[PDB]
Amino acid sequence: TRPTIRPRNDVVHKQLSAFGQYVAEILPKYVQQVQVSCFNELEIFIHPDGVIPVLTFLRDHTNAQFKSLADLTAVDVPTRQNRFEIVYNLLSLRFNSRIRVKTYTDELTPIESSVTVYKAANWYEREIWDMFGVFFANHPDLRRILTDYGFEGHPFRKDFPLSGYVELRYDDEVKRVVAEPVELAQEFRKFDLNSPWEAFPAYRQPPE
Amino acid sequence: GTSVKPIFSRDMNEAKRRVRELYRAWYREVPNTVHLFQLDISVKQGRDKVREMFMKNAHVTDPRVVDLLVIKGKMELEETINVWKQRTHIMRFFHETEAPRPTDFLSKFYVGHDP
Amino acid sequence: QLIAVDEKLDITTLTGVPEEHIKTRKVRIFVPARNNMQSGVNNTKKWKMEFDTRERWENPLMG
Amino acid sequence: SRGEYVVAKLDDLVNWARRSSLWPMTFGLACCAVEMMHMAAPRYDMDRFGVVFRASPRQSDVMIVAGTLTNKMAPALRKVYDQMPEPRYVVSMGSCANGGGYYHYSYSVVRGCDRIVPVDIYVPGCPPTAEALLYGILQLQRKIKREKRLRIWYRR
Amino acid sequence: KVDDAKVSPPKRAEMKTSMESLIHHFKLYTEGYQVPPGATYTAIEAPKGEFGVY
Amino acid sequence: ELVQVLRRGLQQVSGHGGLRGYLRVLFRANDVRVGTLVGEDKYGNKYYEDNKQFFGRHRWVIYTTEMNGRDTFWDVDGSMVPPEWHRWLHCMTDDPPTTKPPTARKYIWTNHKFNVSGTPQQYVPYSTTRKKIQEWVPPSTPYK
Amino acid sequence: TYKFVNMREPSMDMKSVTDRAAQTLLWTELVRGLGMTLSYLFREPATINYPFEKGPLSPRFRGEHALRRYPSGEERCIACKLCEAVCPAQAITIEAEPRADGSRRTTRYDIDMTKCIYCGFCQEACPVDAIVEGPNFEFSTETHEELLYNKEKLLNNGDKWEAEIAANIQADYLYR
Amino acid sequence: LHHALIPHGKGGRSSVSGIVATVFGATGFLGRYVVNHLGRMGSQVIVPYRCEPYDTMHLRPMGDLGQIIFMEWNGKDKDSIRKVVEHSNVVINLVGREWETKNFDFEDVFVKIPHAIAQVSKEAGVEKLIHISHLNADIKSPSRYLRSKAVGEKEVRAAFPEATIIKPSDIFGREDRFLNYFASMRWFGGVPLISLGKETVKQPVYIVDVSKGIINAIKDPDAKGKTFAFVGPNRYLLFDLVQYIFAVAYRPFLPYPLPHFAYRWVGRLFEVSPFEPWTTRDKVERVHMSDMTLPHLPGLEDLGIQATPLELKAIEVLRRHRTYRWLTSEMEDVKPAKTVNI
Amino acid sequence: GVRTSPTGEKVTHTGQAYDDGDYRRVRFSDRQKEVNENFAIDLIAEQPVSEVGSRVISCDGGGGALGHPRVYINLDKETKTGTCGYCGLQFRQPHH
Ligand SMILES: CCCCCCCCCCCCCCCCC[C@@H](O)O[C@H](CO[C@H](O)CCCCCCCCCCCCCCC)COP(=O)(O)OCC[N+](C)(C)C
Ligand SMILES: NC(=O)C1=CN([C@@H]2O[C@H](COP(=O)(O)OP(=O)(O)OC[C@H]3O[C@@H](n4cnc5c(N)ncnc54)[C@H](OP(=O)(O)O)[C@@H]3O)[C@@H](O)[C@H]2O)C=CC1
Ligand SMILES: CCCCCCCCCCC1=C(C)C(=O)C(OC)=C(OC)C1=O
Ligand code: SF4
Ligand code: SF4
Ligand code: SF4
Ligand SMILES: [Zn+2]
Repeated sequence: TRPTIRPRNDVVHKQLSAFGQYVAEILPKYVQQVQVSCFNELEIFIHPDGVIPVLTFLRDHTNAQFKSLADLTAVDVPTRQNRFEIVYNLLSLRFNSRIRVKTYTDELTPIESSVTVYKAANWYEREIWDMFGVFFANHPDLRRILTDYGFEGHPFRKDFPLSGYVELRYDDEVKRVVAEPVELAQEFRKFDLNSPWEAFPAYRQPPE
Repeated sequence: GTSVKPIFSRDMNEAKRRVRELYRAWYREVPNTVHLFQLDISVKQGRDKVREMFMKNAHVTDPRVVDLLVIKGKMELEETINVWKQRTHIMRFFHETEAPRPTDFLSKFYVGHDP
Repeated sequence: QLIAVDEKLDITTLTGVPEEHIKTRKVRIFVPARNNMQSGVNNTKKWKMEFDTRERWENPLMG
Repeated sequence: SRGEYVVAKLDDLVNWARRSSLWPMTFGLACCAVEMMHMAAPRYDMDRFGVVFRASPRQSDVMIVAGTLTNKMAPALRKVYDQMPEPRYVVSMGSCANGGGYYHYSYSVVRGCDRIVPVDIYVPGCPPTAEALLYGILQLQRKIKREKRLRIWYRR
Repeated sequence: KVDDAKVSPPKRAEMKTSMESLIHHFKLYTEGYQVPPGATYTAIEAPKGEFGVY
Repeated sequence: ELVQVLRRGLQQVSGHGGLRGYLRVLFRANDVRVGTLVGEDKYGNKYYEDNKQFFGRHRWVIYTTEMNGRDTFWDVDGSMVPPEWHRWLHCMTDDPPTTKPPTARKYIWTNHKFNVSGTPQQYVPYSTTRKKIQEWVPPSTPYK
Repeated sequence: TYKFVNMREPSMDMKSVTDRAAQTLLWTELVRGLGMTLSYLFREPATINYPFEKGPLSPRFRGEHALRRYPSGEERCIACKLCEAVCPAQAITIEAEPRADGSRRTTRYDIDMTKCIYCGFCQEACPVDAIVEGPNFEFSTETHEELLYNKEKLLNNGDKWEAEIAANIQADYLYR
Repeated sequence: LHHALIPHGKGGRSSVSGIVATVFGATGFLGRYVVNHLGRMGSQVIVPYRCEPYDTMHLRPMGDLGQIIFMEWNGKDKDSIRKVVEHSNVVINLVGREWETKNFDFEDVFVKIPHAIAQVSKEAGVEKLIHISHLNADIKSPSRYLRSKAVGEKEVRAAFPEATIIKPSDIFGREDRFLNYFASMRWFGGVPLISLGKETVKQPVYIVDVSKGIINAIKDPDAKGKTFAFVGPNRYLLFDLVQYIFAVAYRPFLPYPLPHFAYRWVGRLFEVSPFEPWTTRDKVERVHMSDMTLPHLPGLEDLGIQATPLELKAIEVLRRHRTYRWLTSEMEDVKPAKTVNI
Repeated sequence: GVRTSPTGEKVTHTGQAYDDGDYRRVRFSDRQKEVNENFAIDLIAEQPVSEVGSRVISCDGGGGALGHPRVYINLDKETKTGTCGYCGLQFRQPHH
C-alpha cells in the first residue's frame, strides 16, 4: 500500500454500518437496502412511497438530525424499467455526518415533493422536472428553471441528443430571432475509447 | 391490473374534462396574447394554432400521458400570460422562416437521400 | 388507490422529439462485434442501440 | 477639388471624435467579463483612452459580448443591441462569443454571437487577457479611423 | 503528482526514453484512466459556500 | 524639493533632443520619461529601460514611424514588436536579444510582420486536402 | 476555533457618550474616509503605458498556437493525432497519409481558434514538441473566418515565432 | 455540374445549394431580402458594394462562415464587374435609384450599368442572369425613370439573350418607399392628390413575394429566357389605398386635390436637396400613373408563389407610424379597403 | 519548393490547388492565399547521410529531451540508408 494509496478508516465504516442498521430497523416498511461504500459513504435505498416519512425521520429524529439538504438530483438509466434514480444528499451538523437516500421512478409515476421537509428542495425538484421530466406532486410552483421558454424535451435524458433538435439565429425578413432544425458545419466526432480488456476484476459480473 | 399510480385523473373522462378546461383557458387567452405581444396575426390564426396543437395529441389513450400533456400546456399558458415568453417564443409556433418541405416521393428523391 | 391502465406504453408525445425523427428512424439493437485487431472481448458484453446513418457532406469553407 | 478636401477633413474630424470617445454598454455574460473588469482596473485604466461604461443602451456605442450566449439570452442581446442608437459597433470577446467555444456542441448555446448581431472585431482567447482586449479596442479604433462616410456621400 | 503512471502522466524525459512511459503517456492522453465503478458526493468549503460534486 | 522636480522636468525636456523631440514623444507616446537605451530594431523600434520605475513601467519601446509598408507615426500597435524583443519586453526573460541573441535557423522569418487583419494580406482559410472522389470521364468519341 | 465579529459593547461613561455625540454631530469617520481618498490621490498610479509598456508574462504562457520544425527544417509533427484525441473542445482536425518519400506527415492540420479553450493539453500530449501555444496574444481579427487556422497558418506562426518559442521551451522544459 | 457545385444537406444554413450568386445592389431594400433568402439555404453570395462598409454590416449574419463575400466595385468600371462575376453561375441585378445625382442619372443606373453587367457576365461565362425592370416601363412614358427602364431592359436582352427579366409593381415592405412615403405625407397636414387620386389604379406587391419569386426563377429551369410581371392580388384606386394607409396608421386623413403642374413644381422644389430627396418630379409622375395590365406575361403563380394581400402585411409596416394610443390595435380592426378587381 | 498552378495559384506542400473551374477561388479575390514556403520534404532531402561504424545507431532528434522518443535503427542493408521514422535523418555504414 504505502504512499500512493488512499488510506482506510474502519471506525467511520463501523459507525456508518451501525447507523444504517439502525435506520433499517426503525423503518422496515420503506427501506429496501443499506450500503456503506469503501470510501465511507452511507446509502439507503427506499421505496418511492417512503420519500416523505424517511426524510422526515432523518430530519427530526434526535439521533439523526440531518437538517441540511446538500443536494437533490436524478440519474437516468434507460436499461431499467424504472428509468430515473432520485438521489437525496443530507448533512447532519449535530453529528458531523452525511447520508444518501435513493429511490426510483419512471416517466409517468409522480414523486412526492419534499418542500414540506426541506424548503431547499423547491428549485432542485424544478430542475429535475426541467432536466429529466420527473413530475413532483404537490409542488407549490413547478415549471422550467434552466431551459429556454417553450423548450421541448428534457435534455439530461440519455436518449436526448447532445446538440438538441433546434438552433437559433436572427432572421432579418421577420426581424426577430427564429428557431430552425439543427445543422452543424462540423459534426461532433464520436470517439470509441473503451479498451477491450477488463480493468477491475473485483467488479466482474456473472457470464449469464 | 398493472398496478399503476395515477397523476390526476382516474380514467380518460376526467382527463378529457381537464383537457377541455385547458382549451377554454387558451381560447380565452389568445386575444390578450395578440394584443399584448403586438402580433401581426389575427385572433382566428392564434385560436386555429391552439386547436392544431391540441389535435396534434388527439390519438393519446393513456390518462397519465394526457395529465402530463395538460400539465405542460398549463405551464405554457402560465408562461404566455405572465409575459415570460417574448414575441419570438410565441411566433416559433408558426415556423414562418422554414421553407415548406415536400411530402411526395418524387420531390424527396430529387432533393436528397432522406426517406 | 390505483387506476389500472390497460394500454401499451407510449411516451412519444412527451419527449419533444420532432415527428420526422420518430417515424422515419430505424434503430439497430445488437451486441457489437469484437474488433478483429485485438483479442480482448470486454466490449462484447452489453447491447447497443444505434440509429441509421444519414447524410454527411463536406463543408465548403474548411472541408 | 475643394469639395473632396472639405469632405475628407470632415471625415477625419468625425472619425477622430467617434474613436476617441467610445462608450461600451455595461454588458457581460461570463468569465470573460471578469477580464473586462480587469481592463477597467488601475493597471490598464481603459478610461485613460476615453472608454467609459454606460448602463443605458441609448447612451452606449459599443457592445462587448464577454461570455457565452445561450438560446434563452439571445433575444435579450438582440433587443439591447437594437436599442443602441447608431453608429454602433460590436466586439466579440472570447471563444464562447466568437464561435461557441467549449460549449459549441451544446443544445442551449448559440454557436457564435455573429448569428445574432454583426461583429466588427473578434478577440480570441478563453478568456483573452485584459491586454488582449485592450488591443482589440485599439484595433477597433483604427478601423473606425479608416471610415470615409462623407467621401462616399460626396462621390455618390 | 502521484507516482502512479497508470493515473498520472510520466515526465516528458521518461516518455521519450522508456517504453512503459511512452505507452502510458499514449493511453492516458488518448483513452484516459478507467475509474472503478461507484458514486461519490464530495464537498469542499469553497469561498462561496459548500461546493460539491456527485 | 520643488526646484528639484522642476529641474527634472527641464532635464526630461533637454534629453529628448530639444523641444521638438519632447513634443514628438509627448504626442506619440503620451510620456516624456528618459531611460537608458537598450537597443534598436532592424525595423526602427528603440527599447529603453529604467530600473527605478516599478514593475511594469521599467521597460518600454518607442515604436518606429515606418514598418513594412505602412506609415506608423500615429498608427502603432503591440504586434509590431519582433519576437526577441517581445520576449524581452514582456519580462519572460531578464536578458535583451543584444546580450543574448536568439538561435539562428534557416526557416525562421527574416522579416517580422504585424497583424494584417483588415488588409489585402489577411489570412483566408481553405481546405488543404485533395479531392476524394474521382468522377468517371465519358469517352470523347461517338458510340455508334 | 472561532471568533466574533460584531459582539462588542460601547462604554456608557460620560466621556464615551460625549465622544459619540461629537462623532454624530461633527462627522469624524466621514472625514476619515475623505482622508483615505486624499491619501490615495497623492500616490503614484499603477497604470502602465500600453502599448508602449507591456504586462509581465511567463515562459509557461499559453497564447497563439504554432507548429514547430526540427533544426534541419523538417516538420516535427508525425500525425500521431494525440492532440486531436485529447482536445477538450474538439478544436483540432487532422488528416494524414504517407508522403512522397514515405514519411508520416499530415495533409490537414486545422485548429478552430473559436472552439479552442487555450488549455495547453495539446502541447502536453504531443510527444515530439510539434504543436505549442506560443507567447503571442495580440491576434484579433476583423472576420470570423480569419480565426480558422489551417496547416499553412500554423507553420507560418511557427516559422515566425520560433526564436521566442525555443527560448521559452528551453526555460521551461525541466519542469515538464 | 462541377462537383463542388452539387447540392448537399437538408437545405439549411450549413447546407450547399449549388448556387454562387453575385447580387448587384444588395445593400438596398430588395437586396437584403434576396441575400437573406439565398443565405438561408446555403448559397455562396458575392456582394459588390460601393457604399461605406459600415452600411453592409446587416448582411453579415445572413450566411454561414465564408458564404457571404464583400468586394468593392465601380459601376463605371468593367474590371470591377468582371472581378465580381468571375466565379459565379448566377448574377442578379438590383442596381437602381429613384432620383438623379450629379454623378449618375437614370440613364447611368438603368441603361449603362445593366448593359455593362449583362455583357461582362455573358463574356465571363455566367449561366444565369436575373434583371429587374418596372411593370410600367415604357419607351413613351412621361417619366424618365420608366423610359430608362425600357431602354435598359432592351439592351440587357440584346446583351444576354437567355436572361430572365422580372417586372414588379410598387413593392411594399418594412423599408419601402411606398407605404412609408404616404404615411410620411402626414407631416404636411393635408394629403395632396392629383385629381384626388380617383383616376389612378395600383397593384402593389409584397417584398417577400418578389424575393421568393426571384429565388424560384433562379431555381426554375424553364424561366431562363422569359419575362415575368410581379403584381399583388388586388387592385386599388389611389384614394382608397391612401385612405386605408392612414386608417391602419390611425392618422386623420385630409385629402385634397392639387393640380398636376403645382405638384410638379412642388416635386422640383424638393429635388434641390443634396441628400435623399423627400420627393421628385419623377416620383410625382410615377405615384399617379396607373399600373399596367399585362395578362400575356407569366406571374408569381407561374413560379409557385401565392401573392400576399396587402391587408395581411400592412400592419407590420404601418404600426411604426401610429402614436402610443393606438400601438396595440390588432390587424383585423381596420376594415380592408374596397378593391376594383376588373 | 513551391510550384505555381496553370491558373497562377501557388500549389501548397500538400499538393492542393483549386481547379481552373472551381468557384472557391473567389475567396482569394482582393486577398491572398496563405502558403508556407519552407517545404519540409526538400529540407530533409538536403541533409547529408551520416556515416557511422556500427550495425545499430541511435537517434533522438538532437537536443536531448527536447527531441523525439529515442529509437534504434538497423544498418545492415547496403541497398538503402537507415531513415529515422521521426525526424527523417539518414544513417549508413561506410562502404565502397
Ligand atoms: C466652434 C464650434 C463649432 C465646431 C465644434 C467642434 C470644434 C472643432 C473640434 C476640435 C478639433 C481637434 C481634434 C484634432 C485631434 C487629432 C490628434 C491626433 O491624434 O490625430 C492624428 C491625426 O488627426 C486625425 O487624422 C484627424 C483629426 C483632425 C481633424 C481635421 C481638422 C478639421 C477641423 C474643422 C472644424 C469645423 C467644425 C464645423 C464648422 C461648421 C491621429 O492620431 P491618433 O491615431 O488618433 O492617436 C494614436 C494614439 N497614440 C498617439 C497614443 C499612438
Ligand atoms: N422599390 C420598388 O418599389 C420596386 C423597385 N424595382 C426595382 O428593383 C431595383 C432595386 O430595388 P430597391 O432595392 O427597392 O432600390 P434601392 O434604392 O433601395 O437600392 C438600390 C441598390 O442599387 C445600388 N445602387 C444604386 N445606384 C447605384 C450606383 N449608381 N452605383 C452602384 N450601385 C448603385 C444601391 O447601393 P448603395 O446603397 O451604395 O447606394 C443599392 O444597393 C431597382 O432597380 C428598382 O428599380 C422596380 C419596381 C418597384
Ligand atoms: C465600473 C467598474 C467595472 C464594471 C465593469 C462592468 C462589467 C459588466 C458585466 C456584467 C457583470 C457584472 C456586473 C458582474 O458582477 C459579474 O460577476 C458575477 C459578471 O460575471 C462575470 C458580469 O458579467
Ligand atoms: S471564452 Fe472561456 S473565459 Fe470567456 S466566457 Fe467562454 S468559457 Fe468563459
Ligand atoms: S489548447 Fe486545448 S482546446 Fe486549444 S487546441 Fe490545444 S488541447 Fe484543444
Ligand atoms: S502535433 Fe504532435 S500530438 Fe498532434 S498529431 Fe502532430 S505529432 Fe501528434
Ligand atoms: Zn531522429
